[PDB]
This record gives sequence, structure tokens and C-alpha cells, in this order.
Amino acid sequence: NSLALSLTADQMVSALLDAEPPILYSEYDPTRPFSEASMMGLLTNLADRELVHMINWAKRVPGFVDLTLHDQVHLLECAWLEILMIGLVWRSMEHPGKLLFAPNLLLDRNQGKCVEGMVEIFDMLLATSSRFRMMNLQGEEFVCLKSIILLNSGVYTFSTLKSLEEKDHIHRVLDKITDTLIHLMAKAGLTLQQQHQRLAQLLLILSHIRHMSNKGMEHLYSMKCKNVVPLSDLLLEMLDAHR
Amino acid sequence: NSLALSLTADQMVSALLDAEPPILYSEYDPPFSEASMMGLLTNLADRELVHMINWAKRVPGFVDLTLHDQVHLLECAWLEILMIGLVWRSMEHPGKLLFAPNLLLDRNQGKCVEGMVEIFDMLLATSSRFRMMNLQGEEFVCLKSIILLNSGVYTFLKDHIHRVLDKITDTLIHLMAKAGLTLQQQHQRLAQLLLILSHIRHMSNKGMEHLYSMKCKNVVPLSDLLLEMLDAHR
Amino acid sequence: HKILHRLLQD
Amino acid sequence: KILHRLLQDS
Repeated sequence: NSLALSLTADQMVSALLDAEPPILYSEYDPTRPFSEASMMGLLTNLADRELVHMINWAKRVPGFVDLTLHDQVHLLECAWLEILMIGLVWRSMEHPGKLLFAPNLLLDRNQGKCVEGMVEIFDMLLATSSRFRMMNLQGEEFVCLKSIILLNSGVYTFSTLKSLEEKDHIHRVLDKITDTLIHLMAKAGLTLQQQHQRLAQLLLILSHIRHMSNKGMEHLYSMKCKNVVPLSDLLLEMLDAHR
Repeated sequence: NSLALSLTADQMVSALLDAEPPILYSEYDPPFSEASMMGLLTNLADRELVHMINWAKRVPGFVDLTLHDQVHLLECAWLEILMIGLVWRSMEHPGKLLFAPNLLLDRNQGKCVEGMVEIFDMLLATSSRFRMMNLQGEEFVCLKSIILLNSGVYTFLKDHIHRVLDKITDTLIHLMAKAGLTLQQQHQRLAQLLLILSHIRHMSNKGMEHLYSMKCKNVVPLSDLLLEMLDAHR
Repeated sequence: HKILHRLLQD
Repeated sequence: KILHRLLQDS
């Protein structure tokens, strides 16, 4: 059958929590005032190493390995910047007004003006972090939201008659993660009305996270033509998947 | 305080159903080319904007916002709202997009404009998802208004909007419990509906990128209001 | 400035 | 396709 549809709510939380990739470090040197092109190199180098952990994290997500290789490639190509962004927003939650790209790389809004076009995307990331802070987002809810982004950001972008069965199994996992979130909120002493409201508030942020990824993805393609960022072979194949 | 938070769930649906904008018609006497089809779609969209703006005023809580906030929400969500209306109209026309009652298009006709076939397939896919979910008109008017209030709420550089958003969530659940879904089925259908809003946003972004290129390609002269809506996305 | 201002006040 | 290989590793 499948290993995801058999997991319970608490076992779902355990698996996702156990699957969490580590928080990588950056080669940032505070003694060197990094310019726009150098600050881009740090984020490109960091995101390149994060993709490798994300790819192996997606394997640990329940149900993801129960899909074809072409489906796995599709979902990640569509959601990689979304998953990076929501991870960044999560790490920055207790650093108001700053984005914790790495434990040694904490950036300010003014430092985002360094790179041209980054200001608007920095402000959206900051506001998303502000939203998680107001909601007091729990880690068990974050890991659910992150694996939802993985299965949802490419499920309507496939489809033939044979591949239609794969679409239905993804929603069965999606519905399972939705039960898990509700299980979490009920455990935290929330009424039914409160659980439905918070469940909606979380999934609406995913609309904004998609907006940031899209606007961000559009910005990444321009710099490839601008040729200001250093080298990154996997990010080029990921960026061209949206082109 | 606003008058929207005091409305009952049924009083919220009745306000949204009555505020629903009308289905407009395309220009008659049309095969299509790249310029003629984009002309028809532009003229239809330009006329729908005017109804949408007045539909937004009759949305409970939207008039209680500042005029600057009303401009921001509409500027960021105008294409999303247009698309979820098209997807709703096309629901009972599988494989086709019901742009207007006299303008029903398939995937083949989207190929006369470069890049339109990609967004056509996503719009058709969304329409198929609504059909399989058996989306109701009471649920649709909630989803559309959520798009109005949520798509630009995290870009104000807000407590009133989230209070109304919670009110629409209460309304959506009320519609599902009224139709007879179990508690587990209620929050699952709730989640499925809101996840589709992520793709509708994706479609709007990919579409906005495409509309700005054609204003830069001058394929069809766009109206001033539609250019101010487009320019609002840089 | 913006036409959207006018349509929202009428 | 690098994403194919990394998904197929081990």
C-alpha cells in the first residue's frame, strides 16, 4: 500500500521533525564589507548547499517516495525557492526586522538594498516572519506547512489518464497532513472555531509564500542574464525549470 | 468598528451572493489571431474591472478600509479575482474556458498567443479541480473575497483584515456543516479550497509577467486603467 | 493620479 | 539532470 496513509498524527509529526535538514552556515566575513555581487554570492552558495539537504529531506517526507521520479523532479523544481523561503522565514522568527540566512549571516532591510531589486522581496520575507511571530507558529506546524508546499506547489501543473492516479494519492497525503495540523491545534487547547481559523490563517500565508517565490524566481532569471552571481550548476537547472 | 464582523454566516453569504458581479459578453462577430484574441480578452477584462471594483465595495468590511488600502488590495489581486471568476464560469464546460457566454475557448486556441497555452492549461486544471471538488457558488464567493483581502494583506509597510478573514472562514465552515460534512471532512475540504488559492496566485503571477511583456511588445493597445493595474506590479 | 482612486469613490 | 541523480543517490 503506502507508508504515509498508515501513519498516525503523532507519527506524522515525529517523521517530519526527524526529517528536518540542518541549518547550514555561510562563508560571510564581517571584516569584509560585502558588496551587492558578493552578497549575492553568499546567498547563491548557501542556497546551493541547502538544495542538497532539501532533496534528501523530500525523500524523508511521507508519501514523496511513493511517487514517480518525474513527479518528484516536478514538485521540487516548482517548490524549491518556496521551501527555502519558508525555512528562512522560520529561522528569522525571533529576529524582528532581520532575516537569519545563517547563524553567522543576519541581514537588515538596509543591507538588502545592496542588491538591486532585493528590497521588495526582503520586505515581504520580513512581513511573513512578522506574521509567524504574531501567530506564535509552532515548529510542529512549520514542518507540516513545509511538506504541504512540497506536495501542493506542483500538483496542478502536471496530465495523462495513467498519471491521474498519482494526483489522487498526493491529495490523500495532503488531507493526512491537514488532519495532523488540526490534531496539533486541538492538543494546544484550541476550540473547533479556533482550529478552523488558525488552519486557514496558515494556508493563506502559503499564498504569499508562493507570491514571494514567483517574484523571487523572476528576479533570479534576470541576474543570470545580468551575469553578476557566481557559479551554481544545480540552481541553473532549477531556475531554468521555471523558464 | 466595521459592520461585517456582526453579520451571521448566512447574512455573510447573502451579502456576497447579492454583490456578485454580472457575467459580461464578448464583442460579437469574431478563427482568432494573436492580436484579435488579445483584443477581445483585454476589452472584456477592462469592462470586468469596473464591475469588480464595485463588487469590492459591497464586500463586507472592504469599505471600512482606508482608500489607500482598498487600492492596494485590488491592485495586487485584480488578476487573481478575474481568473477565479473565469475558472468558476468554465466549471461546467470541461476542457473549455468560458471567458464570456459568446466566447468559449479550448487549449488549441490558446496557442495563437505565445505563452498563453501554459496559463490556459493551469486555468483548465483549476476548473477541473473545482468540478471534482463540486465547488458551490456560496463557497466560491467566499474564496473570491478571501483572495481580495488576503493577497495584499502582508504587503502593508492589518488587524481589521484578519478579523474579516476569520469571519469568512467561519462562513465557509458553516456552509460545509450545513451541507452535512463530518468535522474531519470540514477542515479537509477547507484546506483543499485554500490550497487552490496558492495556484490561483501562481497563475496570476505567471500571467502578470506575460501581460507586461505584451505591453512592452505593443501587441494590443491597453486601456489606462488596465495599464495602471499592470504597472502596479512593476 | 490613479483611475482606481476615482472608481472607488463613485 | 542533477536533480534526477540526487534523487537517485544510494
